[PDB]
Amino acid sequence: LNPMWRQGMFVLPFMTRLGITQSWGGWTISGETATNPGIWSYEGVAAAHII
Amino acid sequence: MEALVYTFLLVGTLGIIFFSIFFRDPPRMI
Amino acid sequence: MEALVYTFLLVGTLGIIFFSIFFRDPPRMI
Amino acid sequence: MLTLKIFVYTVVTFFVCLFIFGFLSNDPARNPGK
Amino acid sequence: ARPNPNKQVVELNRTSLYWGLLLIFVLAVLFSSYIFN
Amino acid sequence: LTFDEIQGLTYLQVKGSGIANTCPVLESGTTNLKELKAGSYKLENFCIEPTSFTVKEESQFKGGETEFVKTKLMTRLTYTLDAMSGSFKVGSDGSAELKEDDGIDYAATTVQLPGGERVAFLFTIKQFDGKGTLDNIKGDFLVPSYRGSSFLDPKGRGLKGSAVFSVAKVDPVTGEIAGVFESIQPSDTDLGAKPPKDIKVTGLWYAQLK
Amino acid sequence: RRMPTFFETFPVLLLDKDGIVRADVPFRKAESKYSIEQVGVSVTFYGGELD
Amino acid sequence: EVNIYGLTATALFIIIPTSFLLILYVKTASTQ
Amino acid sequence: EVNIYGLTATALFIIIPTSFLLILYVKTASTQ
Amino acid sequence: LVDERMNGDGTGRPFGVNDPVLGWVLLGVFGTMWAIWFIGQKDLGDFEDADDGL
Amino acid sequence: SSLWARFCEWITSTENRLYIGWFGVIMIPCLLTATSVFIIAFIAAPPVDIDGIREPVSGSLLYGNNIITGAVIPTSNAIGLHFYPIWEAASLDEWLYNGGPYQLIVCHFLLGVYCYMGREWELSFRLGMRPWIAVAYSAPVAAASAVFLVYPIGQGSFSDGMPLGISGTFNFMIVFQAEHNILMHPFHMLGVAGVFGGSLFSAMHGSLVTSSLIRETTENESANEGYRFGQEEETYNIVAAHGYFGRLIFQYASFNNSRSLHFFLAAWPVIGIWFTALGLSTMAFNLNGFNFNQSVVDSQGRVLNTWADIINRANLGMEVMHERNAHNFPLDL
Ligand code: CLA
Ligand SMILES: CCCCCCCCCCCCCCCC(=O)OC[C@H](CO[C@@H]1O[C@H](CS(=O)(=O)O)[C@@H](O)[C@H](O)[C@H]1O)OC(=O)CCCCCCCCCCCCCCC
Ligand SMILES: CCCCCCCCCCCCCCCC(=O)OC[C@H](CO[C@@H]1O[C@H](CS(=O)(=O)O)[C@@H](O)[C@H](O)[C@H]1O)OC(=O)CCCCCCCCCCCCCCC
Ligand SMILES: CCCCCCCCCCCCCCCC(=O)OC[C@H](CO[C@@H]1O[C@H](CS(=O)(=O)O)[C@@H](O)[C@H](O)[C@H]1O)OC(=O)CCCCCCCCCCCCCCC
Ligand SMILES: CCCCCCCCCCCCCCCC(=O)OC[C@H](COP(=O)(O)OC[C@@H](O)CO)OC(=O)CCCCCCCCCCCCCCC
Ligand SMILES: CCCCCCCCCCCCCCCC(=O)OC[C@H](COP(=O)(O)OC[C@@H](O)CO)OC(=O)CCCCCCCCCCCCCCC
Ligand SMILES: CCCCCCCCCCCCCCCC(=O)OC[C@H](COP(=O)(O)OC[C@@H](O)CO)OC(=O)CCCCCCCCCCCCCCC
Ligand SMILES: [Cl-]
Ligand SMILES: [Fe+2]
Repeated sequence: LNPMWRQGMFVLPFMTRLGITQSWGGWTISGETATNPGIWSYEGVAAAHII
Repeated sequence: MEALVYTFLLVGTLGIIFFSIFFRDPPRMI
Repeated sequence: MEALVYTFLLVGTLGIIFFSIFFRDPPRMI
Repeated sequence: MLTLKIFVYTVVTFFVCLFIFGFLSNDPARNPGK
Repeated sequence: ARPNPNKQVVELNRTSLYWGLLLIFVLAVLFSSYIFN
Repeated sequence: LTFDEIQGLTYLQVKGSGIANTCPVLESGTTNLKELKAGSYKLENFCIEPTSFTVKEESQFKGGETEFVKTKLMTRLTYTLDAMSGSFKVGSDGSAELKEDDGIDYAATTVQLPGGERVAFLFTIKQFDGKGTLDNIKGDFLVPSYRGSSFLDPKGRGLKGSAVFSVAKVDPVTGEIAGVFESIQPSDTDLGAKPPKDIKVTGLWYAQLK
Repeated sequence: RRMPTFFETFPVLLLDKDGIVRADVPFRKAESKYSIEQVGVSVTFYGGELD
Repeated sequence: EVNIYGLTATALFIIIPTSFLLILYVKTASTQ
Repeated sequence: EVNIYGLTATALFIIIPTSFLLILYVKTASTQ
Repeated sequence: LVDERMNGDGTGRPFGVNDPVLGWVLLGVFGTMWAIWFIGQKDLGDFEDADDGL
Repeated sequence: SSLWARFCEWITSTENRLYIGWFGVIMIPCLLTATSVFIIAFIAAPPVDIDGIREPVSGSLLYGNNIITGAVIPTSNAIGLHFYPIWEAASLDEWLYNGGPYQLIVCHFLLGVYCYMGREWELSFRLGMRPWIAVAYSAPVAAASAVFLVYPIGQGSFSDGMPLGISGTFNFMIVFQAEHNILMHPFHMLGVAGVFGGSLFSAMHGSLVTSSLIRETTENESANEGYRFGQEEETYNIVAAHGYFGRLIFQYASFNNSRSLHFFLAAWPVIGIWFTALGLSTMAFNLNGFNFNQSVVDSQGRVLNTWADIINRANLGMEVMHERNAHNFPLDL
């Protein structure tokens, strides 16, 4: 009932568009949790752009 | 609160009008 | 909100440190 | 974690060996001298 | 040539000063009511 | 290791490896259910391992049904209640009547949730009475108090769960009994300021009849 | 006892007519002897809104 | 509700190009 | 609750003396 | 156990080494650095008694 | 020619701007490691059980702490003096709970500042100066190592080290006064004399030299354009400054030699800081400060009170409140 586009979210539905579907908090987009976040989570993509 | 912002903007526009009229560079000759 | 202000101030202080170290005037001779 | 541990030992021992074989490599003659 | 042979100087006279300041305040006076809403 | 394989070691060899946080592994003793004589026995070293700590996440992401979620331990190797004892009858057909009185019966551990939220909870088998026949040895225990009544809140002011045993392997000679263990208990609450959470704990256990 | 100027959180005491403390609000609740629950001090109003 | 973001946006849109024009004017009128 | 006025005071105390120093530095380094 | 960890605290092992895989890296860095230094020995000062001191 | 010779020539060159040297290969990456962990952990560190009593402590900016209250929490007491790196932990959500980045940053930062002192030797030797800058830099190195290394060794836990933050520094200092009474200790008073005398001597020398600048400029422009860089003319009349000082106080407390004056400036605050650096190391091993409890006694045998007998009440008030949830047995802090 509270998707991404109700919140005014802008650059996260491009990472989710090209497949970045997991964060370091453990939560995902569809609702369940995934175990391994890997190097490439949302915060990792952001920090890589800062670098 | 915002009324002071409105009044400050109008008075600042009038002040720039004043300085533009009186403190311009003199248009000088040849 | 204020955490971004804190982080911006710390990063700006570090940036002025960086430009002060590397982009100084050269201390020149006689 | 072992993949990290090999890498940490590699970097540490590389820098320490660079240190030791730097100071064995003719240090007190790279001065302005006499 | 190690010093730059294209170091050039910006120039902005008093007429352009008054035009720019008047433009910025008129833009502010116009958009401020819609920004504050 | 087994029990004598553990006690053959000295303290200087157990110290620093994690062998101390284990039940001794029991040998081949499966399905000896007729090899069980009666008596009002006691247990020598009744140790119980956990092996998974799952928390009922009450937050919804699918519907009005919530499962148990595998998580991470947080403190360090701070589990496996030890040296428990009491009074432990074996009956006629395999009816165990197991009563726990003494020993280190409690251990306080913290556990996250995926989402970055810490939950502290006790692991207590204080004063348990399991009277059952070798498949669902049921009964309840106490969750005494998450913290003492003399606890200072940070500004200077100021139950029963479910537990199911099982029996897998039986030493016929010495009475060493292994098996699997499950339990569900509530978490810590700070006296009603935070609603509790259900926590399932699964593991093994060990005993030595006497 | 009235609060002095320096004290931000002055603790609650109850003086007699002379200056001897007869009750308190205890910071520690274990072995309290002069608590209002043990003594039984009532309050009466005079004047004001809740007269 | 008033835009507390909006008052900061107003003050920034005032001060930043004003200072930008003042730098160039003082640099210009310094020489002549 | 965060201040209504605090971020405005912070941004003003940043930007005003910064621009004041930049004007003088650009006027100085223009000549030399 | 519940989880997996090296359990290297309180052991008392030389250089904190657990695997021989972990042990070979010390020599594998030390010997190559020594070999590079021993090659670089060509362009240094080697001498009979030309000593650098008072 | 050879690779090693060219690499050594580059690393002992004096023309690259920030000098490196041979201590620099440990000074640079280790302090960059410590900085790169500290900036992350000052911003986004989860709460840390400092006490081992299952009470996490917030220290980072994201969890409701500003710049003053933000701090890197030290390691828990159950962790003790055990070396606890990342790879011995279970997860990075378990290493951060039990005081990880303090253990990493301190052990990095100490090696960093020792190799920085070695670098301050090395560049002086490479230029051809006299080598005693590192001797003066040995004082704040000792002052850092006493609170980060020596005192947690003495107390047996890395908990009682100084927390890496502004509001944590004072919670170190006040509890240190509670348990060890640092003010009633003669080394600490020597260090107070060191820092106050250092401020006095800096202000005094900077007054008496600026008060004698030989005029080279006018009175409209800056008074700092009178010194062209790299000259050979003494820009301050040190004869007139010494005459003014001798008229001001004493002629036998002269210090007419400029070099004797500079030795005195180099040796007052350094020897001032060395005695506090020893004082922390002595109080680390429970060699407590002074104690004047119940000294002034009347002719009967009753107890009178002094300022020491008020500081005893203040230290009792601190001691019965520090570490409020841990202590049960009546002593040993
Ligand atoms: C008038 C009051 C007064 C004064 C003047 C002092 C003075 C002093 N106290 Mg103190 N104190 C007082 C009252 C006072 N105290 C009271 C009332 C208490 C009781 C609460 C204490 C409790 C107390 C404690 C508990 C301690 C002191 C210490 C000290 C000394 C600290 C100076 C020092 O050594 O730093 C020297 C410099 C450093 C520590 C910094 C080292 C520099 C590092 C190595 C490099 C910095 C790296 C940095 C990040 C790089 C920056 C990079 C950036 C620019 C980009 C100094 C003599 C300390 C001490 O003994 O000193 C040794 C100490 O531990 N005091
Ligand atoms: C948020 C802002 C809100 C609006 C505020 C008002 C608008 C400010 C915009 C800038 C004002 C104009 C600046 C450029 C023109 C100027 O420099 O004059 C140039 C003149 C004549 O030019 C020169 O003057 C020289 C002679 S003399 O100086 O005039 O005597 C002479 O040498 C030369 O020939 C001649 O060219 O001389 C000056 O140098 C005087 C400078 C005065 C400018 C400072 C104004 C800022 C303060 C005003 C704020 C008012 C506050 C409220 C008051 C109650
Ligand atoms: C909210 C702020 C937060 C902090 C932001 C960072 C601090 C900004 C403070 C000002 C920076 C320093 C300005 C003064 C020094 C300077 O002018 O350099 C002087 C140098 C060398 O001097 C000269 O240079 C000439 C050669 S050359 O230009 O260098 O090639 C030469 O002719 C001459 O001899 C020599 O003297 O050359 C320049 O002219 C370059 C100017 C660049 C300054 C612009 C900086 C503003 C943008 C930075 C913002 C970063 C944003 C984030 C980036 C990811
Ligand atoms: C994945 C992890 C990411 C980590 C990211 C790490 C970011 C930090 C990197 C540092 C970047 C800033 C320095 C780079 C500029 C520099 O090299 O100077 C420019 C000069 C020019 O050198 C000249 O450089 C020439 C090479 S070049 O052509 O100019 O490139 C050379 O030919 C010539 O001989 C020489 O004179 O370099 C030198 O003088 C020495 C080079 C090494 C010195 C830089 C490291 C020192 C930094 C201090 C570290 C402590 C700080 C603690 C934290 C606050
Ligand atoms: C025909 C060749 C055409 C190549 C076109 C490449 C265009 C540039 C792409 C760069 C961005 C890569 C995209 C992210 C890629 C990425 O995210 O990888 C991700 C991965 C590292 O991340 P992880 O392993 O943790 O994966 C995440 C998951 O495992 C965790 O859930 O990298 C690899 O393991 C191998 C990658 C190889 C990438 C090769 C590129 C580098 C070599 C290229 C040299 C080409 C030279 C050609 C000369 C003719
Ligand atoms: C993102 C972070 C960076 C942000 C940067 C800050 C923002 C920068 C904003 C730049 C503002 C530029 C404006 C300068 C404006 C300025 O100074 O003009 C100056 C310029 C004069 O050019 P010249 O040919 O005369 O060159 C000689 C000198 O005068 C210029 O150096 O005029 C123009 O060329 C056109 C520009 C618009 C001018 C005519 C528009 C008239 C609008 C009048 C509005 C008032 C009446 C309203 C009626 C209701
Ligand atoms: C638990 C036990 C712990 C033991 C710790 C042992 C620490 C060892 C410290 C050694 C210090 C050596 C000091 C420098 C020694 C030195 O000054 O080098 C120089 C020296 C030769 O010097 P020269 O240049 O004068 O040689 C003569 C001619 O070259 C003259 O032109 O070489 C040696 O003697 C090496 C001695 C054995 C060094 C160890 C063997 C190195 C190779 C082993 C690596 C195997 C590679 C395997 C590849 C995977
Ligand atoms: Cl205790
Ligand atoms: Fe001086």
